[PDB]
Amino acid sequence: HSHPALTPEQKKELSDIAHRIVAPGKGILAADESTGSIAKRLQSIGTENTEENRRFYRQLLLTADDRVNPCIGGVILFHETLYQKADDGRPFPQVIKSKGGVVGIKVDKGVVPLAGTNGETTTQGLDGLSERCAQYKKDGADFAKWRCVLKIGEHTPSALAIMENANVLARYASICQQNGIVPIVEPEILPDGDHDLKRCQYVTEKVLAAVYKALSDHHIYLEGTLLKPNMVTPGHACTQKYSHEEIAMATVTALRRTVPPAVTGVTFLSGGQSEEEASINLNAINKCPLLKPWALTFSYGRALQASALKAWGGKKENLKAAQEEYVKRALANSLACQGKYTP
Amino acid sequence: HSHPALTPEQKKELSDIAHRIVAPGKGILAADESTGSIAKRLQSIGTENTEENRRFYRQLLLTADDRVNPCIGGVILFHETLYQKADDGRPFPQVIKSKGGVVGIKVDKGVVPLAGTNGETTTQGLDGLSERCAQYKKDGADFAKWRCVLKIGEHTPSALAIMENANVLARYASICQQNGIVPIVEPEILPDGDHDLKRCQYVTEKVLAAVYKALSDHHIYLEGTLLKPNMVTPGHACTQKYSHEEIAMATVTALRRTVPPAVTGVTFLSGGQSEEEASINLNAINKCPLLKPWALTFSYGRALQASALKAWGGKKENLKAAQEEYVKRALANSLACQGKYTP
Amino acid sequence: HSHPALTPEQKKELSDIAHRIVAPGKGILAADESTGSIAKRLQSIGTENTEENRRFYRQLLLTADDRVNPCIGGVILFHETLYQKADDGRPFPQVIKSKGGVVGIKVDKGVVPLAGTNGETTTQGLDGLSERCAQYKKDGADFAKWRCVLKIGEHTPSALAIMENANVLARYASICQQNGIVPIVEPEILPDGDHDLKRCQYVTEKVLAAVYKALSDHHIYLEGTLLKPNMVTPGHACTQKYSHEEIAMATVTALRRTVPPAVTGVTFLSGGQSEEEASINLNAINKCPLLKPWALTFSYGRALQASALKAWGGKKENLKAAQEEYVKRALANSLACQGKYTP
Amino acid sequence: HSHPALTPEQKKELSDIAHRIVAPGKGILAADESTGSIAKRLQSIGTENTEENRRFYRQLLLTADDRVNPCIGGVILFHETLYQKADDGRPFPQVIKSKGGVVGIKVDKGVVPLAGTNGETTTQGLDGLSERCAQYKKDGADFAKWRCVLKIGEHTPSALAIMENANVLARYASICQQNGIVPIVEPEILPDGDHDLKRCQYVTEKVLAAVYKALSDHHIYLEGTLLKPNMVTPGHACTQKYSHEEIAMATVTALRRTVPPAVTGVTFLSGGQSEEEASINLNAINKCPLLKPWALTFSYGRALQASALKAWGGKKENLKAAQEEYVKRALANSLACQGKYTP
Repeated sequence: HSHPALTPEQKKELSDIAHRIVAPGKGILAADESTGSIAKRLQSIGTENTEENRRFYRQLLLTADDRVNPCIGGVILFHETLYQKADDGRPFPQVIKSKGGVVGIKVDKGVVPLAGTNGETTTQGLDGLSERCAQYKKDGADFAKWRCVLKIGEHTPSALAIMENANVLARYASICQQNGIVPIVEPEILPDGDHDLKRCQYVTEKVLAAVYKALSDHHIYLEGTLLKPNMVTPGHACTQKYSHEEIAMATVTALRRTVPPAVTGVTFLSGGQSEEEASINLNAINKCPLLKPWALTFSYGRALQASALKAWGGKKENLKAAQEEYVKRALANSLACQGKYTP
Repeated sequence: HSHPALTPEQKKELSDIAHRIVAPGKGILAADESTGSIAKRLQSIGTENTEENRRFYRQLLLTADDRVNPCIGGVILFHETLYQKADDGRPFPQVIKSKGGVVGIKVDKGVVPLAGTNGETTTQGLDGLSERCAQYKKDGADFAKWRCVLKIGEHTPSALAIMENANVLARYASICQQNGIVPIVEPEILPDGDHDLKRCQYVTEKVLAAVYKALSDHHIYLEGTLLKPNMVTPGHACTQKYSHEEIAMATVTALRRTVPPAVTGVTFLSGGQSEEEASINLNAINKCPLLKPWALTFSYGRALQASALKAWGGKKENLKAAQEEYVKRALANSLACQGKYTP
Repeated sequence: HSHPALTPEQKKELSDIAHRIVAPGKGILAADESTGSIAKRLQSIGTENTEENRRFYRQLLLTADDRVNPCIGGVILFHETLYQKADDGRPFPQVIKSKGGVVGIKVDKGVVPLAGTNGETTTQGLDGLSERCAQYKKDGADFAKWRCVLKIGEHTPSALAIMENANVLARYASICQQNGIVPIVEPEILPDGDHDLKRCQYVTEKVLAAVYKALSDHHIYLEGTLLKPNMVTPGHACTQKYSHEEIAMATVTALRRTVPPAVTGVTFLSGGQSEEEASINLNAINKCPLLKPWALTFSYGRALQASALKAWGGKKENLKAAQEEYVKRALANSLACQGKYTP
Repeated sequence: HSHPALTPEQKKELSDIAHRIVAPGKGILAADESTGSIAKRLQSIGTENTEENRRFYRQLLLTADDRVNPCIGGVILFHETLYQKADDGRPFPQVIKSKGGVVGIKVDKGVVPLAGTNGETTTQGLDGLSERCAQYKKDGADFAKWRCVLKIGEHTPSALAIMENANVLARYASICQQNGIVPIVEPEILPDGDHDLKRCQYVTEKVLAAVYKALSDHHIYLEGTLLKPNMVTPGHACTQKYSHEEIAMATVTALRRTVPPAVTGVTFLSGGQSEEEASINLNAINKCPLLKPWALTFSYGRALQASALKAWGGKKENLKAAQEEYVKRALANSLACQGKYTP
């Protein structure tokens, strides 16, 4: 029959955390880059990838001035970032909490190939995820991140890949909720290929419907979850041009057709678009005339950090400049989340 | 890839019809009853079941005065009711349109047993449903009704029954949308047994999630659809008492966890509760503090007609009295749909 | 829990009927053709489509001499053929029984389009199928036929089409078994397009796996069922040539990977191949070195009747010639079923 | 379309390994027990759990004399057992190969609870399973074992648990096949509770159908796989007694209804029955009159080692006695697999 996966106290805690993450005007700073993932970004400058360099970069992202507090409602950290400290000795999770943000952790262990599929992948990281999530909860992490990677090809995504990603996302959500951690479901669809806006919307609707069916099957408390979907955008190789209003219409339409309103908020990911373009698209999404029952916030990795990294240059002299650039971009993204971003 | 089941013109027509059906202050009069279904209702009086008696009863329901016009946005008719005329020779669909309502038709052909299940049933009526729906469209019917029956038992509803009902509802929706008719999805859950409010909510969430996954799988345009679910209520044999606020909270929570906001409106069914109780529960649902992205209207079969039938008594002398009783119940249910019903 | 869809007596009756249909050396004469389906076949000669002409053609198919008795274990009839009589007044089902065959009936009501799919169709005929199957059982029909049509395209068959066809086949099987009629599951895959043998085998495996999963979900007694799949063959537009041994290997491999051994027998359909080619492919399938736990018989519509129709010519003078031609083809197909067809 | 998960060479290698494991007269010695799993077994004697004690026990199991060679076709080892050596310095995998057996490894990382289920669990171990399987392949392990635990309760197994276990087993099979390792699928159903033989058969059929549907969905090469299902037996608390013939008939019927013949062999697990009872049930299964297209061998953990452990007593003096007892039990189980075990 009905066996409660979560007690009312657990549901209340998850709902409170989720609402804190996507409170109005607040979004998510995705600093969840591995040693090899941030290695490419640090190589764009020429600065070597070291523990100290990573620590100082994440301190720069997290120790920004006070005006970034009401704009960032959550920060996703890597495993090593959760255990680093700022210059004054304050741990990074404590730095995030002191600014009013919610500490997040990337719990997925990367994508692995799916046999019999056209390059499709599924995400691993479910081994010992209960103990890992409990430890993260004791270490200050109140929500988790799980990136399930999907792409659009001539025969992709297949039924197997969509069902696999939905199932793994549902299992990760179940484990995180059992451990008191709000799961952020990311059924990311890669904007690779020449697919247009209509096909991206169709694939996003199919993927989100399967994801939420899997969440229902796994008894996931949707009020204690957040969604991190790709913005419904044309492929990078698509020649046809779409305005920001069309992209916003397609994204909001795809969300309204599949995402139940119980989801606390939808935190969009950049997905390879420029900082200004991502902010403008988020603003258009929040300005869409369609009724939006969820908090349409931002969970941006590159759209919040690209110009901050460029300004920093790997040297301590541009610390303040990179702080200022990240702060201004976070303010822009918060305005987009509130729907009044006017560049 | 993405093959459009409906052209943008078809989608616009379906959305317009659906929004007309569940426009604010407007609900659905479920006047659909088979010859044997209305036979029991007319036997509660002692009046024989004839074609003329059925015609006069449906004329009494459909020829109400001007105060019903802003309260009834749709009328579900039986097959024979769609082809009857009023006293002045006006066809019943034309009578409905002249009052600003939307003509509906019951297209399902009843429930049939599912083998290997504990008395569970699936609904038939998909044979030639395209031709039937096209004929109904030419005959004035703009939306269709499909009652899928589910119950709650010690091992019921099973996976087979839920999946079957969701699949048949999705096929019905696909056919109706292809024929220009708005499909009203009714995954009705019988309030039979001693199950409590929590189990009813759990079963409703499972059923609605499966139903909407099936709708997504069948490429159903959810903006051109309406939902007719059971109110989340305790079983008739349940000893524990729940207030109207608790029932409303459970129903709205079950809807928000499964139903996507793209659905134009949720038109509740009476499901064996009294007229006053159904109106009060609808008012409480529309007064629920949770955000409700859909038009929570009424699609009541007996909750709009029980007192009208009792007042009519099968004789022409109480025509005005029964019409007035039905009108007052329609006004009460419209007030509940707008959330300001104060008995 | 476990609710028995069929009592042990019902299971025994279904198993007995199924084993009688696919007894060693015996196959199925698929004489089922609608008024318009056989109209094209009779137009290939120049003979008008009338009730008497159809009756005489089916009498010619059914009243063949004695040596066709151990070669035909079942005859699939149309609805009107089940109620016609031979020249001596014996009903066609009684003529079939007197020859040791098992009377079959086509219960599906044709295919209907699936919206949102690339020309994919699903089969209807579930409305009142219980009453129809019971009436067929009282009229002598011991098994039923249900043709679910699938094709192979660049994006076809889709998940929706495969799941729909499997679900409808499972429902038809459940109804037939409840009515004491052995259901012949036909998830036919059209040999249309340029797809090769490998892709046909892959699609056949996917379709059969989904079909048998649906049968399990619907509690279908597989011992009381027969399978009527397409021979795994390259598309008609495929330029690459495959030998009969390769086709047989692919077909047997596809059957062994998806069909459970509980299925009484696999009765192949012609699927648009010539009479001699169909017989040779069946012989190669039965000569495949792989272990085959089922009775690999034939259920041939045109592969048993093409030469009989050509010899008949629509005139009564070639009655004996068409009898002899159909008999020789049935003997060849029985030898192929036994694995000793040597042209 | 059809993307080959395995090349023909990979398929041939997997088929060869699987056929070697379940060659006629050969079964599987399930010697894989964790440090805590074998701790309980060694505590039944009174011998402390140490690395040396575990090594000597597994050497006693693996260094049996020549009469075990034609009876044991595979040995499943724990992670630490794969890297231990015999007294003469020969590694345990090399000892197994020198006896003609096939080296196996337990790759699952135990079961974890499923939220919202009545104590149901799913199995973990998919993290880095590709690298682990590749390393095992280089270390001599040619097949892998994955124990998915299911139980029978008043509402158990649920749809979520069955689907989860089938999905995880399919992913494990995909990874193992991609790494050249034959996956042994074990959807074990616990014989706990008062459920009878009929309900165990029903649950086994449902579980196996879902498992093989998941295997088809994950493009699993079934010829390169083996099945390790529970014997269909009444629950340990079941008061009704069933003969060995009834248990064998139920098990073979459940296998024939779900398992496709492409599976190389079905290697039964003891599942808490005594050594003699397990051997007799295996013999009855192989003597079942129903046609069995697979090699019905044994994969017994306790049914091959209980008396060996009892005779060993933890001291080196009874090395020969315990070896002889294990050898005689292996001969008995091989005779049962061949169908001529006569106690």
